[PDB]
Amino acid sequence: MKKDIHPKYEEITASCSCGNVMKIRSTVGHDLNLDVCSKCHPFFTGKQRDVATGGRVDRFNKRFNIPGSK
Amino acid sequence: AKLHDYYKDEVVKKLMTEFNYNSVMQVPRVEKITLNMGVGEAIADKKLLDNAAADLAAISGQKPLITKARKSVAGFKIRQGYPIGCKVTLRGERMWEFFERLITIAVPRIRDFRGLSAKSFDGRGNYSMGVREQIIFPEIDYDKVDRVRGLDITITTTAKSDEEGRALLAAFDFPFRK
RNA sequence: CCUCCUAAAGAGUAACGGAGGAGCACGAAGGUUGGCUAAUCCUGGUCGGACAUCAGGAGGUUAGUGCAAUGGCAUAAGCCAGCUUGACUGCGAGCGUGACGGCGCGAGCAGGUGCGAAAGCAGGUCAUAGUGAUCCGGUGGUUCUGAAUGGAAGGGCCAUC
RNA sequence: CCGACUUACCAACCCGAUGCAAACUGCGAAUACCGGAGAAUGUUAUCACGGGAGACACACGGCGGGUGCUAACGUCCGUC
RNA sequence: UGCCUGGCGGCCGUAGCGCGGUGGUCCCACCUGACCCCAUGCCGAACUCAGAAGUGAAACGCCGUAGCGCCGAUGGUAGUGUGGGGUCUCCCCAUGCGAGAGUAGGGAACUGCCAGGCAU
RNA sequence: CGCGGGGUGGAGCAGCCUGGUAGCUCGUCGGGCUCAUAACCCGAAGAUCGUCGGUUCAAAUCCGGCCCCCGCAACCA
RNA sequence: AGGGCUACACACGUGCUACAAUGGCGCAUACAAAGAGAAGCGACCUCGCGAGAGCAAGCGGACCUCAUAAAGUGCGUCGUAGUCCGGAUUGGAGUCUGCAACUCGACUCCAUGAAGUCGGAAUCGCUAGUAAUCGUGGAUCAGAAUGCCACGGUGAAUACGU
Repeated sequence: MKKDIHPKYEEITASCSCGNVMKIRSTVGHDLNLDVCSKCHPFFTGKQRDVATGGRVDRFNKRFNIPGSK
Repeated sequence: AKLHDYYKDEVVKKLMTEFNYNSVMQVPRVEKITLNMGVGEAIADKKLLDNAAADLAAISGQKPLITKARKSVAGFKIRQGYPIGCKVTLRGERMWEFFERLITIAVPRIRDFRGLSAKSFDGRGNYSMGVREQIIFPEIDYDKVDRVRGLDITITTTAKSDEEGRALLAAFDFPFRK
């Protein structure tokens, strides 16, 4: 026990647990044997439409001509 | 050391009984975790040596023993007695405390690496985890001039064989790579 | 000048016989105390090939050894860290040794020193290589002489170029 | 492109056998060599230091071996 | 006297190695804790310190074992002093010396010292 | 000997006493000129100023020594 | 059908944007011409940082709309510092046109942010509404202009001499 190197080692008390008791581990798939996608969720929202426009409250049944608005 | 308290209190009896062993140091007992880290030589001005020092620094607060190129022969070349890899044979009870994150939920770091298999530890129960990416202590900054990849972690074992090896490393918990 | 053999189991041995090297390096690469053990291949591996590092195993000295070769070694002689400067002066029992010049080796004595609790050790480097007779001149020391006397030169003696 | 179901195909480590060595040894005589104790014989041979040297140009021959063509009334050494 | 551990030995591969089996307060290891001496080119793993329980497992004694290593007869055999011959750097013959390897076979060790436990 | 003097981008030359800046020419590699080629012109590239060390905002330069050359030195019983 | 036409190392011709303090930065503020538009251009409306989004008048063109000219001016502002220029690049989010934006689009936006500090030798255009500069509009066009064509602001130096 040489008393003169090694300055920290333990001071948080090693809290990690799930996501929630300081930092993360999550699921039983906590072996993380792949990279980072950086591109999935929420754009892929669980659904396959990649940003249709601003919300209407009409949303009619069929077809249109945009520059006539009839 | 709570991983090693877990082993004292819970795992030693689990393992003893299930494998039918007759004496406490006949039973499995996890020994002396050690590391390496191999640098791409030290560089002409010993800068990849500095890079050994901060990466060690990441998971041991010490200094390196610092291993030397004893023979130097083929293509990395020269000097045949200059510093190379970064070994720590860690402290005891404290090293087992380190073992509380030191290859348990070391997982948010991991991206895969060539070790940690419940088939390709050696035919002597000795194994080497080359981790790549540093564990994280929680203090300020994350500009370390980083050396991106480091740290073969060579766990040593009261183990001579295949059966004591997978007693450890697998179902002692933490799990091996799935 | 050094190492092997010829060289015939003491050893000296000859040839434009056979085969290699030296003409220093040394302020620690010396001393002492304290500690420590290789080559090599394999099993696994962050990138290096398992063939730069790591752990384990097998191996058991085949490595190391400043510089050829031969002998050597694990008390290491080798590898390392402290303190340290016995790389000591005066001598030297007895000897191997060479025609001689001369070379080598050495317990102890006496002094003064360093390490070591200490017994103990060390008068260089693990050994054999790393050199040059006398003359003359040169600098330094000397309680030696210093031609009538006193001093001086000069010369002697000792240290060294 | 990894790797292996897949050996059909190669030569290393290894294994068994076999041979060789001036500069190879995990082995080793004969003899020669040193010193010691005793017997015998030996006109003390020997051994010290003094006077006087000649000598240092040796060859064939047996025995051992370098060179040579296991040539030379060769050559060089050892032994006799 | 006996059995057993340990220190110090004698002798120093017939003594070693592998292989297989056995033993724990008598002692010995591992062994836990390192506060304090002291110590790690970093590391209480080592060195060092404080020490029970655990445990004979690993180590180490012990016991069995020839696979191995090893020793190893007897005979013959090469070589050789000397002496004699044929001739060639080649042997025979005289008489002395006489190997190395292999064979039969031996072989997992005998032995002094003080201490400690146990048997008595 | 002692003295003096030299030690420049591949190559050959500039800067030198108070110093200030690595210049020039060939050779390079691309451009320009002319309808095209030739040469001509041009841009860029290409250095520790032989070495170490002392100073100022300034050392290529001035100073010692190192390391390296060269001229003279009628010097070594 | 999918790639390719569009690669990229490099050299060359053209246009772009700037290197600033006449300037760049903010607000406020003024006056253009010429055009194009039915399966098109498309206000006002309400959302949206923005592009746009959606609702829908209107237009059939000196009527509506694309469409608010902009530089210039007026005041504040920066103070020569590769910046408060320039903003290419590059990450992420976003709008959009359309079978389909990945090779290979256009556009918004947020963050970050390089070279460029007037440019060898050489070299081109220019005499008057011209040069210089600011912006506008359209044809090709599903979408997709830095270019082409035309439009108008502000508006010059000078040619002594052959």
